[PDB]
Amino acid sequence: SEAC
Amino acid sequence: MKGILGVKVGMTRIFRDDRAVPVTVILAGPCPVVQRRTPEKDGYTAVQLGFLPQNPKRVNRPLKGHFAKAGVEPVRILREIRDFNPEGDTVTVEIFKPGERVDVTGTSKGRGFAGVMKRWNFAGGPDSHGAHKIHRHPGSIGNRKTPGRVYKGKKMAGHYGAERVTVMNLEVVDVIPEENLLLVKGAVPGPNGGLVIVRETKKA
Amino acid sequence: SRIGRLPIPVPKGVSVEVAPGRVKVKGPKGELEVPVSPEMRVVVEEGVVRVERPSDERRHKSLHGLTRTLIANAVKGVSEGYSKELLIKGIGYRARLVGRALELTVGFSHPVVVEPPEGITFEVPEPTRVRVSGIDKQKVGQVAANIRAIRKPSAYHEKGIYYAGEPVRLKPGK
Amino acid sequence: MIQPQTYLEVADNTGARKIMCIRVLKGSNAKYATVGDVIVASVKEAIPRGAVKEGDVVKAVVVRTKKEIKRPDGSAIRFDDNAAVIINNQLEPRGTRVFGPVARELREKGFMKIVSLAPEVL
Amino acid sequence: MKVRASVKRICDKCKVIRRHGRVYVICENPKHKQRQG
RNA sequence: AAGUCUGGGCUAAGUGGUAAAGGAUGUGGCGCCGCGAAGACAGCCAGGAGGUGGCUUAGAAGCAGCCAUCCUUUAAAGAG
RNA sequence: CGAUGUCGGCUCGUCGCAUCCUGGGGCUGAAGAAGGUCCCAAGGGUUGGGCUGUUCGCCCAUUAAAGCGGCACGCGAGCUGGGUUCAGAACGUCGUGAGACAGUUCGGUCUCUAUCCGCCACGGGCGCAGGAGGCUUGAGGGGGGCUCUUCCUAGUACGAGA
RNA sequence: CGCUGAAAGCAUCUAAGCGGGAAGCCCGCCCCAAGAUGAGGCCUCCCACGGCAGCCGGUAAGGACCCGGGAAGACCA
Ligand SMILES: [Mg+2]
Ligand SMILES: [Mg+2]
Ligand SMILES: [Mg+2]
Ligand SMILES: [Mg+2]
Ligand SMILES: [Mg+2]
Ligand SMILES: [Mg+2]
Ligand SMILES: [Mg+2]
Ligand SMILES: [Mg+2]
Ligand SMILES: [Mg+2]
Ligand SMILES: [Mg+2]
Ligand SMILES: [Mg+2]
Ligand SMILES: [Mg+2]
Ligand SMILES: [Mg+2]
Ligand SMILES: [Mg+2]
Ligand SMILES: [Mg+2]
Ligand SMILES: [Mg+2]
Ligand SMILES: [Mg+2]
Ligand SMILES: [Mg+2]
Ligand SMILES: [Mg+2]
Ligand SMILES: [Mg+2]
Ligand SMILES: [Mg+2]
Ligand SMILES: [Mg+2]
Ligand SMILES: [Mg+2]
Ligand SMILES: [Mg+2]
Ligand SMILES: [Mg+2]
Ligand SMILES: [Mg+2]
Ligand SMILES: [Mg+2]
Ligand SMILES: [Mg+2]
Ligand SMILES: [Mg+2]
Ligand SMILES: [Mg+2]
Ligand SMILES: [Mg+2]
Ligand SMILES: [Mg+2]
Ligand SMILES: [Mg+2]
Ligand SMILES: [Mg+2]
Ligand SMILES: [Mg+2]
Ligand SMILES: [Mg+2]
Ligand SMILES: [Mg+2]
Ligand SMILES: [Mg+2]
Ligand SMILES: [Mg+2]
Ligand SMILES: [Mg+2]
Ligand SMILES: [Mg+2]
Ligand SMILES: [Mg+2]
Ligand SMILES: [Mg+2]
Ligand SMILES: [Mg+2]
Ligand SMILES: [Mg+2]
Ligand SMILES: [Mg+2]
Ligand SMILES: [Mg+2]
Ligand SMILES: [Mg+2]
Ligand SMILES: [Mg+2]
Ligand SMILES: [Mg+2]
Ligand SMILES: [Mg+2]
Ligand SMILES: [Mg+2]
Ligand SMILES: [Mg+2]
Ligand SMILES: [Mg+2]
Ligand SMILES: [Mg+2]
Ligand SMILES: [Mg+2]
Ligand SMILES: [Mg+2]
Ligand SMILES: [Mg+2]
Ligand SMILES: [Mg+2]
Ligand SMILES: [Mg+2]
Ligand SMILES: [Mg+2]
Ligand SMILES: [Mg+2]
Ligand SMILES: [Mg+2]
Ligand SMILES: [Mg+2]
Ligand SMILES: [Mg+2]
Ligand SMILES: [Mg+2]
Ligand SMILES: [Mg+2]
Ligand SMILES: [Mg+2]
Ligand SMILES: [Mg+2]
Ligand SMILES: [Mg+2]
Ligand SMILES: [Mg+2]
Ligand SMILES: [Mg+2]
Ligand SMILES: [Mg+2]
Ligand SMILES: [Mg+2]
Ligand SMILES: [Mg+2]
Ligand SMILES: [Mg+2]
Ligand SMILES: [Mg+2]
Ligand SMILES: [Mg+2]
Ligand SMILES: [Mg+2]
Ligand SMILES: [Mg+2]
Ligand SMILES: [Mg+2]
Ligand SMILES: [Mg+2]
Ligand SMILES: [Mg+2]
Ligand SMILES: [Mg+2]
Ligand SMILES: [Mg+2]
Ligand SMILES: [Mg+2]
Ligand SMILES: [Mg+2]
Ligand SMILES: [Mg+2]
Ligand SMILES: [Mg+2]
Ligand SMILES: [Mg+2]
Ligand SMILES: [Mg+2]
Ligand SMILES: [Mg+2]
Ligand SMILES: [Mg+2]
Ligand SMILES: [Mg+2]
Ligand SMILES: [Mg+2]
Ligand SMILES: [Mg+2]
Ligand SMILES: [Mg+2]
Ligand SMILES: [Mg+2]
Ligand SMILES: [Mg+2]
Ligand SMILES: [Mg+2]
Ligand SMILES: [Mg+2]
Ligand SMILES: [Mg+2]
Ligand SMILES: [Mg+2]
Ligand SMILES: [Mg+2]
Ligand SMILES: [Mg+2]
Ligand SMILES: [Mg+2]
Ligand SMILES: [Mg+2]
Ligand SMILES: [Mg+2]
Ligand SMILES: [Mg+2]
Ligand SMILES: [Mg+2]
Ligand SMILES: [Mg+2]
Ligand SMILES: [Mg+2]
Ligand SMILES: [Mg+2]
Ligand SMILES: [Mg+2]
Ligand SMILES: [Mg+2]
Ligand SMILES: [Mg+2]
Ligand SMILES: [Mg+2]
Ligand SMILES: [Mg+2]
Ligand SMILES: [Mg+2]
Ligand SMILES: [Mg+2]
Ligand SMILES: [Mg+2]
Ligand SMILES: [Mg+2]
Ligand SMILES: [Mg+2]
Ligand SMILES: [Mg+2]
Ligand SMILES: [Mg+2]
Ligand SMILES: [Mg+2]
Ligand SMILES: [Mg+2]
Ligand SMILES: [Mg+2]
Ligand SMILES: [Mg+2]
Ligand SMILES: [Mg+2]
Ligand SMILES: [Zn+2]
Repeated sequence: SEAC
Repeated sequence: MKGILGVKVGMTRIFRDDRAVPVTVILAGPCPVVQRRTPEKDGYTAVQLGFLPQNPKRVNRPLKGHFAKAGVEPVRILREIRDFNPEGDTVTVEIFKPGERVDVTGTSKGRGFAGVMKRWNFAGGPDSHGAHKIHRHPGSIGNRKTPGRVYKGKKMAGHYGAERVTVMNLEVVDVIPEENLLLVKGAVPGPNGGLVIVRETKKA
Repeated sequence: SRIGRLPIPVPKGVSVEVAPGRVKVKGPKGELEVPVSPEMRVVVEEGVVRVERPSDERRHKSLHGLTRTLIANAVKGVSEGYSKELLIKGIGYRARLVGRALELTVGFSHPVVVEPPEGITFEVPEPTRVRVSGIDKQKVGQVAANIRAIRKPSAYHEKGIYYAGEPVRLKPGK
Repeated sequence: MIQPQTYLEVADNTGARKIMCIRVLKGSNAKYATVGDVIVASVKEAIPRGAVKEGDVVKAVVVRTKKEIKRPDGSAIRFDDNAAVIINNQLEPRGTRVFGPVARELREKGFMKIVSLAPEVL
Repeated sequence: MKVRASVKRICDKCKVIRRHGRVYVICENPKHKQRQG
């Protein structure tokens, strides 16, 4: 995940 | 409704009115009748047919008793043709005339364990542009938490061919009574030497 | 104001018998049979048939009127008979009999051959008039309706199959 | 076996020298055109002052194919190029001459004028 | 046939009937044929 | 688990067993006018006329725009 | 929040019907042909390409038609990684400055092994009151379900003509 | 869309009854299928063997094991  | 047990021989093309006609040659008869299914006894109408003589020293006692009630030689194969009560006790290629349409049932060629591309004509994945070891893979098999499962009858990999296949409405090109030969325009299921069942057509 | 209390005149010599939920009408041209509600009462008098309803509830009043006309239509059918006439119209439209069957020439690429059911007799006086004849009133009307349907009156022109007595109403075109 | 992107030589004196098929006018989604089929195409090369110029979207009928077409007598025929003749919406040739042999299939498909202008029907 | 929730008479030859559980308006004028729904 | 329990009534939509404005000869029960044997309502048998139509417009003369829709022989007839 | 991976695409389907086409209809300000509007209908079908990461949208050439939505904006333990979304760099802008910007620009580590459910296939076991070798009935399931062009009828019906 | 037809003297495809009517629904076509435990049916073969619905050994019609292979197949079948 790179939930930005 | 009428039928006969055959052997697939091979393919060729003959010439009829300056046209090339691909054919499959079938060694149909002769099929002696071994037993008759009646509505009084069994509940339906059919003929049990014999095909190919067999080494009498190869057919056990239960089967020999069966052949004796009909007074016939040992035959290699026994198959029923439903809704057919022929007059005689023997069925030969001459129940068909050239110009009639027939259906033929054989056992297709067996591909063993077949991938989804050969089994179901799937499209695979790309062969470049980053594709990462999915070149022949089925893709996605579902959705997410709803329904959270995989449909029955989902197209996947697995065994293929060596299954009963009927092709329907083939034109009988010629009949050669002297050799028990039956000619049929087009392609018939299975390999040369495979057993096939030839029936009068059902398409009107 | 009441159909079902109107007595039914019966001509000489027509037979009328009463049965459970049935009555049978035997006359000069044959015999019909009218199925009646058990809730009604068919009573035979001197050359007269009457129908009596048990209460004044709406189902009894509705079967009452219905039932009287059913008996009367059958008794007229076995004596006098029923018929319906059709006028064909058009520049190329005509018809003829072929045996007992009815062949129509009415503008298709083919003719249309109508066969008469049991109890129905066809007849073509002139190539443009057709008559349906039988004892059963409802059946004579169904046969006539079917024949008409094959080529209905045109909305804009006076061609098609018309009931005798049917008005010719048309609308313009430009 | 002509499909979109396929280049075709021009077997006539219309002025066009090469055309690029853009559509197979045979149904909703024919994959391939053969002999006797009509395509839509773009003129990619012309000779000057011809009846057609570069950048024209025209009609044409395929008269020769490198993929060999088969026949009911069991024979087949195969040409060295892929060639077509430019037509108008009445299937008639828009030029006055037809260069090279054409297939006999064009006759059945109703392109009789091209066939007669052809120097050899094979 | 018009299909709507407000089926009404349109002219004095319009007739409001009920057959097979549905309300209809039938009439000599074919534009006036109505069914509720 | 314990009533196919007792009596009066309603519903025909499986309504009951998920919704509104609004629409309806669904059905049952009330109320209030009108008209009627001074023969009504329906149907039918009838008569259904005329001066004759005027701005209108090559005519709209019952049956294109208008103008008021005037009289009448009459049991009644609309210059529709 | 001791982690429910986030756009689009590809692959693979499946469902709804407020139906884009094909089938059946009523009305028409429906002559014919061709349309408009509404009703029934979810069986099948619903193309290839240019541009942009795009969804969407416009455009080219077709078509019977080029439907609209749902399934974690269906589907990254199935793939991609163009976008978005760290660390480098730069432009416009803002800040004295350090730095900042759903503003732009170029680049940027996406994890061999499936335990249980589910799915595709294939066997082993026992059962079907004696034990066997054959041949079968079909409860119940699954597959399939599209559609166009030309000709004849007939240049007739219809229409001044087209 | 009808035929016949009241309630409602007329009218009404409906309340009693009867028609016509979709690429859709049922069957019909192709394939799987009696673990269909509701485990079906027909033809044919063996049979009452020896020791205290059970028991353990020798047999029956038959089957398996092994081996030569197979357009059958991952092994198995
Ligand atoms: Mg060979
Ligand atoms: Mg020959
Ligand atoms: Mg076989
Ligand atoms: Mg095989
Ligand atoms: Mg093969
Ligand atoms: Mg294999
Ligand atoms: Mg594969
Ligand atoms: Mg395949
Ligand atoms: Mg395959
Ligand atoms: Mg393949
Ligand atoms: Mg691909
Ligand atoms: Mg692809
Ligand atoms: Mg590939
Ligand atoms: Mg590769
Ligand atoms: Mg990678
Ligand atoms: Mg990788
Ligand atoms: Mg991988
Ligand atoms: Mg690779
Ligand atoms: Mg998940
Ligand atoms: Mg996901
Ligand atoms: Mg679930
Ligand atoms: Mg297999
Ligand atoms: Mg198959
Ligand atoms: Mg054929
Ligand atoms: Mg075979
Ligand atoms: Mg064999
Ligand atoms: Mg009819
Ligand atoms: Mg040249
Ligand atoms: Mg040349
Ligand atoms: Mg030029
Ligand atoms: Mg240029
Ligand atoms: Mg240029
Ligand atoms: Mg040309
Ligand atoms: Mg020549
Ligand atoms: Mg309104
Ligand atoms: Mg009416
Ligand atoms: Mg009780
Ligand atoms: Mg209801
Ligand atoms: Mg309910
Ligand atoms: Mg309900
Ligand atoms: Mg969280
Ligand atoms: Mg944890
Ligand atoms: Mg956790
Ligand atoms: Mg996460
Ligand atoms: Mg975690
Ligand atoms: Mg986790
Ligand atoms: Mg791709
Ligand atoms: Mg979908
Ligand atoms: Mg709908
Ligand atoms: Mg239609
Ligand atoms: Mg349609
Ligand atoms: Mg017109
Ligand atoms: Mg039309
Ligand atoms: Mg319409
Ligand atoms: Mg409608
Ligand atoms: Mg559909
Ligand atoms: Mg769809
Ligand atoms: Mg390019
Ligand atoms: Mg693109
Ligand atoms: Mg785009
Ligand atoms: Mg989106
Ligand atoms: Mg956009
Ligand atoms: Mg169209
Ligand atoms: Mg279009
Ligand atoms: Mg597209
Ligand atoms: Mg969607
Ligand atoms: Mg969609
Ligand atoms: Mg949702
Ligand atoms: Mg959303
Ligand atoms: Mg969102
Ligand atoms: Mg997604
Ligand atoms: Mg996803
Ligand atoms: Mg990933
Ligand atoms: Mg993704
Ligand atoms: Mg996932
Ligand atoms: Mg995952
Ligand atoms: Mg996964
Ligand atoms: Mg997961
Ligand atoms: Mg995958
Ligand atoms: Mg990137
Ligand atoms: Mg961007
Ligand atoms: Mg600056
Ligand atoms: Mg500051
Ligand atoms: Mg400042
Ligand atoms: Mg500054
Ligand atoms: Mg930034
Ligand atoms: Mg941003
Ligand atoms: Mg930001
Ligand atoms: Mg911006
Ligand atoms: Mg940027
Ligand atoms: Mg920049
Ligand atoms: Mg960037
Ligand atoms: Mg680089
Ligand atoms: Mg990258
Ligand atoms: Mg790895
Ligand atoms: Mg596992
Ligand atoms: Mg894996
Ligand atoms: Mg589990
Ligand atoms: Mg498992
Ligand atoms: Mg097993
Ligand atoms: Mg058993
Ligand atoms: Mg047994
Ligand atoms: Mg057995
Ligand atoms: Mg049985
Ligand atoms: Mg069977
Ligand atoms: Mg079944
Ligand atoms: Mg089951
Ligand atoms: Mg279909
Ligand atoms: Mg003609
Ligand atoms: Mg004609
Ligand atoms: Mg009527
Ligand atoms: Mg009637
Ligand atoms: Mg009446
Ligand atoms: Mg009824
Ligand atoms: Mg019916
Ligand atoms: Mg029917
Ligand atoms: Mg069809
Ligand atoms: Mg079977
Ligand atoms: Mg069994
Ligand atoms: Mg079986
Ligand atoms: Mg049991
Ligand atoms: Mg049991
Ligand atoms: Mg049992
Ligand atoms: Mg059960
Ligand atoms: Mg058994
Ligand atoms: Mg093996
Ligand atoms: Mg082996
Ligand atoms: Mg092994
Ligand atoms: Mg092996
Ligand atoms: Mg072994
Ligand atoms: Zn009206």
